[PDB]
Amino acid sequence: GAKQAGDV
Amino acid sequence: GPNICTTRGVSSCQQCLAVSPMCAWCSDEALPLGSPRCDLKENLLKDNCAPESIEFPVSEARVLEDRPLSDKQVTQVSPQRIALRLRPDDSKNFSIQVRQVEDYPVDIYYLMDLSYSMKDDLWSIQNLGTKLATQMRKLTSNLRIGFGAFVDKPVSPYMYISPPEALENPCYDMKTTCLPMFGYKHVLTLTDQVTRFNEEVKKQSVSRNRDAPEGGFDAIMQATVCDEKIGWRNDASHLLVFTTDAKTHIALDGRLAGIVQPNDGQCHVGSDNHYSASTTMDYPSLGLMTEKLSQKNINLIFAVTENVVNLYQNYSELIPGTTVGVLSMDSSNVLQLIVDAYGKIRSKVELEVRDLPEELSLSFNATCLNNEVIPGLKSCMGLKIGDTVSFSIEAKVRGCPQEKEKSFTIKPVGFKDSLIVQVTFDCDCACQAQAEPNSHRCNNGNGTFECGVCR
Amino acid sequence: DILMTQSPSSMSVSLGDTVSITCHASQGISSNIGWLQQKPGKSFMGLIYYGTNLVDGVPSRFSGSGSGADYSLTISSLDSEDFADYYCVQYAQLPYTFGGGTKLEIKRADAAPTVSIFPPSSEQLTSGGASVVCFLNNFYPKDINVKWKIDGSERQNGVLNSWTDQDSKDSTYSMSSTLTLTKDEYERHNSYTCEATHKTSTSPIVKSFNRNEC
Amino acid sequence: EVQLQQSGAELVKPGASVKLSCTASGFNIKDTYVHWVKQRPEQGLEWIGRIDPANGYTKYDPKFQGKATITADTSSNTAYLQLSSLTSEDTAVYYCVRPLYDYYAMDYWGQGTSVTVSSAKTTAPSVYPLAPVCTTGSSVTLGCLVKGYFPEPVTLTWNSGSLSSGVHTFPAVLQSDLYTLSSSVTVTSSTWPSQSITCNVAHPASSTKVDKKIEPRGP
Amino acid sequence: LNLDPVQLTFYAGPNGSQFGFSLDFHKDSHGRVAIVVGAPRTLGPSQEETGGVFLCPWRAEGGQCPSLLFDLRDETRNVGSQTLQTFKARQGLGASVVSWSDVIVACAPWQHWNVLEKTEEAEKTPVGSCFLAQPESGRRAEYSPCRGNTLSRIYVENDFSWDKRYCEAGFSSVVTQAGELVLGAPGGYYFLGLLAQAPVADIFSSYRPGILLWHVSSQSLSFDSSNPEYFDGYWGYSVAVGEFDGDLNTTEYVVGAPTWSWTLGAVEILDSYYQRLHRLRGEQMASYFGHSVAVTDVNGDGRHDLLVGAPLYMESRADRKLAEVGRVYLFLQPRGPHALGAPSLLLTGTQLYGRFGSAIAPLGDLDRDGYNDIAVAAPYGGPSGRGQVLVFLGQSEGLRSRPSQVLDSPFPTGSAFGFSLRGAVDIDDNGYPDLIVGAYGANQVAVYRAQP
Ligand SMILES: *[C@@H]1O[C@H](CO)[C@@H](O[C@@H]2O[C@H](CO)[C@@H](O[C@@H]3O[C@H](CO[C@H]4O[C@H](CO[C@H]5O[C@H](CO)[C@@H](O)[C@H](O)[C@@H]5O)[C@@H](O)[C@H](O[C@H]5O[C@H](CO)[C@@H](O)[C@H](O)[C@@H]5O)[C@@H]4O)[C@@H](O)[C@H](O[C@H]4O[C@H](CO)[C@@H](O)[C@H](O)[C@@H]4O)[C@@H]3O)[C@H](O)[C@H]2NC(C)=O)[C@H](O)[C@H]1NC(C)=O
Ligand SMILES: *[C@@H]1O[C@H](CO)[C@@H](O[C@@H]2O[C@H](CO)[C@@H](O[C@@H]3O[C@H](CO[C@H]4O[C@H](CO)[C@@H](O)[C@H](O)[C@@H]4O)[C@@H](O)[C@H](O[C@H]4O[C@H](CO)[C@@H](O)[C@H](O)[C@@H]4O)[C@@H]3O)[C@H](O)[C@H]2NC(C)=O)[C@H](O)[C@H]1NC(C)=O
Ligand SMILES: *[C@@H]1O[C@H](CO)[C@@H](O)[C@H](O)[C@H]1NC(C)=O
Ligand SMILES: *[C@@H]1O[C@H](CO)[C@@H](O)[C@H](O)[C@H]1NC(C)=O
Ligand SMILES: *[C@@H]1O[C@H](CO)[C@@H](O)[C@H](O)[C@H]1NC(C)=O
Ligand SMILES: [Ca+2]
Ligand SMILES: [Ca+2]
Ligand SMILES: [Ca+2]
Ligand SMILES: [Ca+2]
Ligand SMILES: [Ca+2]
Ligand SMILES: [Ca+2]
Ligand SMILES: [Mg+2]
Repeated sequence: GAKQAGDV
Repeated sequence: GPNICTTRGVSSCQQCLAVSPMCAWCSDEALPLGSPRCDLKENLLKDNCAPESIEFPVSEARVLEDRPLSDKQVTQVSPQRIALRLRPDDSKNFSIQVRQVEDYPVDIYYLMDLSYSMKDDLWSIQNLGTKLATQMRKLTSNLRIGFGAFVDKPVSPYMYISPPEALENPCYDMKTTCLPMFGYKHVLTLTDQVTRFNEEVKKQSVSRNRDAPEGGFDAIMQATVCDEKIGWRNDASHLLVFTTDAKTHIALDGRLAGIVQPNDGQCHVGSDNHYSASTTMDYPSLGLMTEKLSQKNINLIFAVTENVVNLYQNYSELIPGTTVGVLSMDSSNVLQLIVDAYGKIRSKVELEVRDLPEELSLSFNATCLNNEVIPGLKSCMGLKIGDTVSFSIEAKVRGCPQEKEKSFTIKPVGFKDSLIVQVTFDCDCACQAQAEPNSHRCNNGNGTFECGVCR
Repeated sequence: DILMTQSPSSMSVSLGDTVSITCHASQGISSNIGWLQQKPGKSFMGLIYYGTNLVDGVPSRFSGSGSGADYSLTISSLDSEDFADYYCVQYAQLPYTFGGGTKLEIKRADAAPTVSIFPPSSEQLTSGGASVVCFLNNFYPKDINVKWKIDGSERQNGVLNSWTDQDSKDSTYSMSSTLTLTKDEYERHNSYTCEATHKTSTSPIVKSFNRNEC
Repeated sequence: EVQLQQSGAELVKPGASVKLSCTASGFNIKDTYVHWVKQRPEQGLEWIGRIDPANGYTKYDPKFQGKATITADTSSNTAYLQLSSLTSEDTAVYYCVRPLYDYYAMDYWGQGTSVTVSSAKTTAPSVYPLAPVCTTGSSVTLGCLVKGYFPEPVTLTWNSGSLSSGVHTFPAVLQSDLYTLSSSVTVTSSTWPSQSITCNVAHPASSTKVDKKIEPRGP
Repeated sequence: LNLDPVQLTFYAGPNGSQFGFSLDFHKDSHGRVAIVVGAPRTLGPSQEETGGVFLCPWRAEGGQCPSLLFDLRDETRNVGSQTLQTFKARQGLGASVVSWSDVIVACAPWQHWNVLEKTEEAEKTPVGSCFLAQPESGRRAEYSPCRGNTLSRIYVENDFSWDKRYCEAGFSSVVTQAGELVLGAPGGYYFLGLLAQAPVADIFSSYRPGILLWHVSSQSLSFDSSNPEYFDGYWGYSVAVGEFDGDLNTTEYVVGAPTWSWTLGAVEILDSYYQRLHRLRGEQMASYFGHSVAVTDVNGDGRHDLLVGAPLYMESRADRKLAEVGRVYLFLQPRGPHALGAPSLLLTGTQLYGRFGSAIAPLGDLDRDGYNDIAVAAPYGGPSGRGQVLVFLGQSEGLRSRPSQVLDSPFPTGSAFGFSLRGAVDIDDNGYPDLIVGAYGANQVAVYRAQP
């Protein structure tokens, strides 16, 4: 579930 | 038997020269009436004609201006001014040397990913930009450089569309500020003003959108196909440097924003410098980018951060003639690609003649890098900065022109430098200056006495 | 918090009637209102959600209506099973709040109580206590008042009252009242009285005994 | 069939804690909000709070913040309500609730869990026969007083259940921590005292069973 | 081979409406076949783009169709100390349409949604929604499984897990024979993608107007992942159902993920619990392998075969040059519990930028020889790029590499002829299954009838 998959 | 000099009227010294370049006139009054005055120079001297009395012009060339070729004003042709002096129907040759001194013209257009993910990379891309400018300027004085920025298609779901405040400040929910989102901004047209380019690059700051993949390919397409806006020069090497730290959107992604119209491959920038089709037209396909890059003769360089190198290396293989370099705090990697691109540039030296008289005809011999005199050739190919080629030109006049003084130019195509060749047509004999108005010896209404003869 | 004022708190109705329970919110709650039923001794069953939607299984004779701050539940043609308590709940805002409830009760003809007074048992008197019990049985309507007098003076502290629910057979109500006092005081007085006031009479039904008199 | 199965009746002490449970049957507990509601005779229905058992997030009425802790466990398909620092105000029936369709509704209810907060120790009832006083009419009424027991319930019958008609057994009332209850029975005057009428009280909590024959009052 | 190209029938929608973007055959209770057409840019009753659906009755002459009505009014509900909001502007109603029994399911993948709570919000985002219609009774329902009431902050505090705010549910849709609606939601879980399943019956019985957030207890959504291969994969860009585990009691799902694994692309075969049974990987990056998926037994052995489209596939050509033409991959199903191996046949487009494999339609048995057949769209194919649809007859060895027939677009440039297709139904009752082709660019649909 947990992720940093945006514009970051 | 007889020669052309003796057996052609030859009433005067002037007609003697007019016959053929091998003819000589004997002015000696001690010469007997039996011996001819207009003859070969060998025949006269053998017939006791005074060596001082013989009139036999020799054609020549004089180097008037001869500045040396330059090293590293800029002199590229040498000599610059020759004075030719020709007798009737005669010719004369002369040498010319041409060197490629001036630096080759290169255009670099720089695309900046200014999405939020590039916040920590912002310094890296400002550094790369200003290093491209500064270091490639040291490599070539004929650099032009410009830039643009991109984020993504400003439309939901890519764009944050709430609360209303978020449109002007997409960082609103983080209690900070950042610029409004945009598709592609053209910021600075290709210019030779490096100091200004560096200032603008340093003023740039990030924006923000929602999804990791960005709209850089819209920017690549518009940067390729908007000739007048970006300002690519015709005879100039074109380099498009593209920066990012993330994936890129590709054709058919647009359907998630409701956009189904395929990319038309045409320019849609115009007055406000924004890609106006950003929200109504899909991302370009790899094949279309390939087509237009090739058509506009532009070399793509992906300058991407290490986490995506493998991605862009793989896209690179699908767009032939594209290269990838690593964006980082260090700019060495990417600069080498450009230097390597500059290393492969080669030039030609093709001579053209301006203002050649009707009477004068020319013929050339080219000594190029192979050091072989290819005759009847006035162009060499495959030169780098520093290389020197050499030509031997021969000029032949038709008879004796009434104009008596003319000039023409020999100028390499695409060079400011040239060779001015001044031409003088020497048809008279020096003894005609000593005219003696009174006949003295004729005394039958003939008039004058020159070089030992009546009319 | 939103206050839910339900009305009436009870009504006496008959089989086959059509009845309505109203609920007034202290502000607009835009149909975010449910209606609940609790049958005697049983748990809750949802009847309506979002103002008018019947919960699956609920009979068509139940219907909901209203808007803003004022809503209603209507039961058309009552059934024996429909004599229960009903509550509204709003869920416009947390905390969810409930109405006070409406009790549907069976209407019948009026009936006077059968008052019976009982002195303390011998067993109790030996153990040191003394309770005088009074049953007021099978009366209607449910409202009733009991008064105790010892030698004519009204006794108030130490009285304990209990009421039955409406009887299943004759729809009447019954009450029990117990006056407990120390045996010591009990043996100090002669006359003990149990007076029942009910709408079936303008004067009370009095039942008495005099201590030790047979 | 959706059904919410709550845990059994609780007899607890003031100042202690108790933890009620509610287990899903014919559905998964994470499917919807699960709420907890308090009911009392006088004060009525009060909403305590809710949990979203998928993620554990809760909401409470400030009135119960501190006292109430709602939890849930998707492993066992159960939701819990824990009450700390128990008092006489926490004596009530507690329900767990969930919506049918509407996210926010309160449609399906458990059977309820009863919680009685009390310091009282277990106490067997005193049972007393209530015979009438000294004229006689067409019908006669007798009774039975049951005093000072704890906890509920007692089961009172007449002639071991052979005399059910004409009976009124009243609900127990609480006084000084113990329960009192009474019952009346009416018959025709030709029935009693000619035939025997005995009161039968049973208090399972104290393992007691008492019978009391109603005798007529003598001189 | 035998679709009649001379006698076409043209059905037309309004200008700019994209009438023909999606379509399907629809059969009423009586048995009469109509054509459902999706028109995702149709103007609503207040001159604002909402999209629409049209139900076309079969005529040889064609013409205009009646609009199948849906509620296009935005909704607000202040409930539970929150404010729920639906936004139907530019929602693209009819971006996908599908029919099952006497029900039509039309979807608005870009319907936006928001929840407000004091100064915070969920964020106004395209959750998408599907509208369900039962024409012969007039009943209407909705299904919008990605709507939530979680505020922006909580997603951040949980690293954006189970984030359904950008689902675009109904982006693609299919219905099983039993009546389970399956929706593709390629924006699900922060653009990984997800599938939502629910029985049509249950959608209808749990829906009431004005509630906005409700429970469909029989529903089943796929899962979130922290596996980067799945990131931005658009899993559910396309969807399809068939039989792939030799167990007729269970249904299998075919899902397209055209940008799966850094634009490598993929299609997965799954069970109804969303357990992966097989994965087919793309051949070339950015080829959009998985844009289209079709299921049909083409070699007459009674085992469903799989067809996948990669419409931006670039073919190798002389002097190391690449040419975007598109490709379709045929996978024949073997016997037993054995996996689908390599492609049994690759079909490659021939027109540059043609997008061959943009749509793949099972045609049933067009020529009635015993083997099922397919059509494959090249929306910008043909020598002038107007569009082209190619028929491939089935055989014992699979499909023929050569098409049996080619249909050239009768519409002008830009029509996107073939962007949508549907077959396997006999519309005129002649005993042969016919072909409906949509040209959304030209706001029209063209019916081709199969003849002896
Ligand atoms: C561009 O480069 C070319 C190539 O270097 C150069 O060509 C010379 O051009 C000049 C005039 O412009 C020529 O001059 C003429 O020469 C005539 C006789 O030449 C013969 O003899 C040469 C020497 O022979 C011996 O030595 C050589 C090796 O050194 C050896 O091969 C022989 O076997 C022998 O041992 C010989 O090189 C030359 O050969 C060339 O010509 C023949 C014939 O076409 C050709 O077939 C060969 O392949 C070869 O290219 C030849 O055999 C001479 O008769 C003539 O004189 C007449 O005219 C002048 C006026 O113009 C009068 O003054 C005179 O009275 C006669 O009427 C003239 O002198 C010279 O021969 C060329 N050399 C060569 C090698 O081609 C150009 O000048 C260059 N152009 C510029 C603009 O720079
Ligand atoms: C950019 O493009 C490159 C090149 O295409 C991609 O790297 C390749 O990725 C593929 C997966 O798609 C890898 O394939 C796997 O190879 C494994 C063994 O390979 C050995 O031999 C190669 C020779 O080139 C060595 O380089 C490598 O180190 C190994 O020693 C197999 O074990 C794998 O099989 C498993 O997965 C597949 C699914 O495809 C199953 O079918 C199998 O049954 C099994 O489970 C697989 O075949 C390959 O190794 C990579 N090639 C190279 C040259 O590195 C990048 O991924 C791509 N990157 C981006 C961002 O697009
Ligand atoms: C050109 O030709 C002449 C013939 O007079 C020869 O002597 C000389 O070597 C040549 N000079 C040049 C500069 O090419
Ligand atoms: C569609 O638009 C065109 C011009 O853009 C116009 O000629 C035509 O009338 C329109 N179609 C209809 C059905 O009105
Ligand atoms: C198939 O299996 C399920 C259990 O997994 C069973 O409940 C169902 O009835 C079966 N269906 C048929 C048609 O046999
Ligand atoms: Ca970064
Ligand atoms: Ca983006
Ligand atoms: Ca199966
Ligand atoms: Ca097969
Ligand atoms: Ca066939
Ligand atoms: Ca047919
Ligand atoms: Mg970014």
